[PDB]
Amino acid sequence: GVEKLFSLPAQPLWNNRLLKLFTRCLT
Amino acid sequence: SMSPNGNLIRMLVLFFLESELHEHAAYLVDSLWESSQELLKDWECMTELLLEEPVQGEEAMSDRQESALIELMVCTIRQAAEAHPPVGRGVLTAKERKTQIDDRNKLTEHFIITLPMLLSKYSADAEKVANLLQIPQYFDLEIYSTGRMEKHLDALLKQIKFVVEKHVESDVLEACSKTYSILCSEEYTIQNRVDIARSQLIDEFVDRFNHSVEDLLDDDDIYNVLSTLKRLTSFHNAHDLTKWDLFGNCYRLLKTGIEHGAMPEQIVVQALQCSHYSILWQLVKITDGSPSKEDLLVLRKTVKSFLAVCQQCLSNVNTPVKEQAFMLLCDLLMIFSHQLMTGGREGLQPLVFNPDTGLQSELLSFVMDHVFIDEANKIEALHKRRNLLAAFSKLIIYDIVDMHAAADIFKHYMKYYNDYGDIIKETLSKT
Repeated sequence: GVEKLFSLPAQPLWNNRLLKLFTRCLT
Repeated sequence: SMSPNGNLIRMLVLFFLESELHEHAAYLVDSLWESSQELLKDWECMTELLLEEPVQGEEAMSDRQESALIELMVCTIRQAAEAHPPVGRGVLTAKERKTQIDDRNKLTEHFIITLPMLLSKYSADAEKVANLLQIPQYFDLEIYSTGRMEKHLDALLKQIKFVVEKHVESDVLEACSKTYSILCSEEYTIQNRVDIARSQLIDEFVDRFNHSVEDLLDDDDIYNVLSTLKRLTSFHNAHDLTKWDLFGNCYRLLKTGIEHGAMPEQIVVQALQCSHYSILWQLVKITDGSPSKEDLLVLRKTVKSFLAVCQQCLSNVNTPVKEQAFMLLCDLLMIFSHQLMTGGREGLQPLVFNPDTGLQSELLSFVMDHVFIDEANKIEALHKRRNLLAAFSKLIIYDIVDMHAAADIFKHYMKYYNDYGDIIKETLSKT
């Protein structure tokens, strides 16, 4: 639910290397 | 043809259709997987139904019945390779672990040959292709070289290129882009052969896109620029197209769609989307390497230019352009925040972009007109609005925008009956 929304960017990144940029700013 | 189960499977498709659990395809396969495992793995039978004639005396399959078989087929491929129930029905033993290996070999060796045939017969069907392209992920890509079956790899890449050039659906292009990334898995053997095939496909569309923009500077000239760019955008999402100069024509498409407003909404959405991936891809090379200070500045200039374009697009007349430009701003401000330097990456001080209060006001103002307002489309739009609010809520929690105005405003709009209640309660708590 909201956990998936607050963990992933608004525009979905298909490549994991790109998605790491948004995830490294979390936790 | 060969397999007798042709009657059993042709009626499993029927039992799935006529019972209307349309969104339980992966659930239906998991249900009858403990008892009917051997029937559901007869992919030879399934390919025969789709590819072979039904022989005189028998009645052919309908278009929908053929789409249901593919959907059921790919679920069987998933259940066999992954060896666990799908999402919704959440360790292996010794025999189960061995069977998983043989099942991967059987499904790979069968579909290395038959997948390009399936794609070829049903190339003009967007729904079917998007399902057929979900199979290579479960392949054991060593067999392409162990069995010396590179002859069939080219047939697959030839059919993938065929699907791309005659389809503009966003879901189909998504499946193609993800498949080419799997075939470039960098594992070992086939990494080289796929690259040449990938660069051929990109080159043939970078030209058909650049030369198509020069004609737009007409109703048919519009469709030429849109179709050629939408394909590049989906591929630029998953593949580093930085060696090509795609930002050049993407900026020019925006710098004259803002100055004049003559640009159509859909072309702006793709041009904005394409440029977002280019910047993100340029940032990955700067982050992983040991770059020079010039590199940070040329990327600093490129990011600053795009952020300005996104702010101007907030005042576009078309709502989709307004919607698209908002999500990219929330993502970039989060990627290019003070968290970007975290992790010993202090050599990224210039790339950090903090939003001024003038932009923070425009973002909050966008939430006021498109999130807080007064059956398949209202549930479609409800998720559309919840994604926008969650994107802004991220900026508040991580101290990227000032929270005191946004916090008070969210407390005043909590009259939306759980529409945003779970989202709002979470953002208010984290303060």
